[PDB]
Amino acid sequence: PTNRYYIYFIQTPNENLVNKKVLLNFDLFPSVSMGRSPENIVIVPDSEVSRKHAVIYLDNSELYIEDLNSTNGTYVYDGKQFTPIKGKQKIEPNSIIKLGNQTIVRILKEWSHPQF
Repeated sequence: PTNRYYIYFIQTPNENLVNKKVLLNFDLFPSVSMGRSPENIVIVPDSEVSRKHAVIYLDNSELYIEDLNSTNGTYVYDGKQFTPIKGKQKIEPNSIIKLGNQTIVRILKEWSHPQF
């Protein structure tokens, strides 16, 4: 209850999704699925994103992303270039992730000022 996590769309083909901040609820969804199928918790309408492309989740209070054998891959930006993620890829807040060829997102973590 102390943070809100988001997927922020830096670039993506759907004009109604680009520049949007989508809230992730890891309390209701232990893992959050991303892909072009509406079966995903976070749909990404992009022909180059696989039907089920990646999943993001919390484990031991840290964020991880995994690629679900996607066609065009999942990448993390290292400050200069994108590189393929590796199996259980730990990511930090503000990490920039490319899904396939045409969608780039930033994973946000924002302190929510809990009152306890």
